[PDB]
Amino acid sequence: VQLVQSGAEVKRPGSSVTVSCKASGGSFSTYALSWVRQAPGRGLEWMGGVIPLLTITNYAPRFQGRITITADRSTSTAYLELNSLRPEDTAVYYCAREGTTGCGGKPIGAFAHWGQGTLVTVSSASTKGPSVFPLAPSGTAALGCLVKDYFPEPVTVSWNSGALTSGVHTFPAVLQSSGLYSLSSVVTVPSSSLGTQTYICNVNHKPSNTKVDKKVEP
Amino acid sequence: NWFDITNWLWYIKK
Amino acid sequence: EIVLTQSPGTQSLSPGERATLSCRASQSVGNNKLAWYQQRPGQAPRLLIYGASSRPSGVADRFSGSGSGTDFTLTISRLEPEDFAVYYCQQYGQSLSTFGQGTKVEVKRTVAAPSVFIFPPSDEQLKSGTASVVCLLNNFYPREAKVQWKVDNALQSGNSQESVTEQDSKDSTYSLSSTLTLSKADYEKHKVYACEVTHQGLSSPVTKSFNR
Ligand SMILES: [Cl-]
Ligand SMILES: [N+]
Repeated sequence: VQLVQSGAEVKRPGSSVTVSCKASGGSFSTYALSWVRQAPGRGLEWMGGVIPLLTITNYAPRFQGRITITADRSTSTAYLELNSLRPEDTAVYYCAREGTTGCGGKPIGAFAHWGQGTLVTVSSASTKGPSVFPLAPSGTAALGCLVKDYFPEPVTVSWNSGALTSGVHTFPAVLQSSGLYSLSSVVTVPSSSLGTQTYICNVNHKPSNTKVDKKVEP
Repeated sequence: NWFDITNWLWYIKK
Repeated sequence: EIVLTQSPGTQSLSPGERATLSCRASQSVGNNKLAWYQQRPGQAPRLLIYGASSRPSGVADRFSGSGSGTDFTLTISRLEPEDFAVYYCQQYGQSLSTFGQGTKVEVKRTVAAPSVFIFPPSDEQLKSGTASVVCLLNNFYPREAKVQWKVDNALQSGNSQESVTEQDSKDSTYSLSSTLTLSKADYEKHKVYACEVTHQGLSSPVTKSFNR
């Protein structure tokens, strides 16, 4: 059993989102499919589920009136619709199917099979590429790059095209009062290497096609 | 309990 | 609604040690329908235990579940490096399924004071009308740390944000980055930019500062 979800979505406040989950392997109609979400830095929350063959849904009271879960037996696809979106709905949405025990397909209720998750970002912001600024170094020196004011997630950062990993810390983004993100990436290195060695932060923001190789020098 | 329904469905479909 | 309490929320343990994680329910869980999941940063959750004590064939036999009614336990007989993660309990004994808030099992190591660095705004950013000052707190343990920004010795509020790395897989430390953001016009009104750091490893707060 493999569950494959639709890609990340940016949605305006008050809009509705549909997330899909296509199952391949095993049987689809006779096993319970649930949706679980996880807000950034927070816990798992069960939202609801469906049993396709019987068309029996079961929604958490918290979402009853805002959610619809449907199943299409012809495509082994389940759908989550969540309405009246608010910033608090920003989360990774996972589909989760119950497991089985033995070789007879007896269901276990608990979620053995998970999709890769779908990030839904609820925001009024427009796609924006970051500015990349050096954090210049003053036995051990610190230096880095500040990746400021981008949308949406994500940004990746390497050093020296992946050759430098020891001592690197790339921090989680913060969401600024503009609704744009900022992140920093730093590395500590020997003070003696600042004369000899070149340090380049490779920033990649695919949505804006911002690809900067920023040389950080004293 | 909704979480018990598929076990019943499995049992009756054998 | 059944409330599942996972206390403590964090356990700091050494590789090789035993771990016992508690899940207490506000009401009896129907037919001991209690599951445990592991979740590592950036990954989907993974089922370890279902029906309080049943283990799926693929799952390491160092994981075991026990308990019934309102009182459940996940036992890890000997922590391997990959076992340092977050563990969630879940009840599915009634139509409204709930999860616990999770317990993070993290690596215990010796107290390490942060190395503190302050970075003025780049000439490049200042050309643009904004000034970001960055404070790095590097390679500290435990995770609890406090950063206060001071500008000409005035404590700042509402103009900084911070974030923390996951525990380092090699040295079991954390790092923290904080950004103070001002307009260039406001940045040019002040001389002394300081970040003041508090941590268990420091007998008194450490200040790094520069004069604009
Ligand atoms: Cl395992
Ligand atoms: N409704």
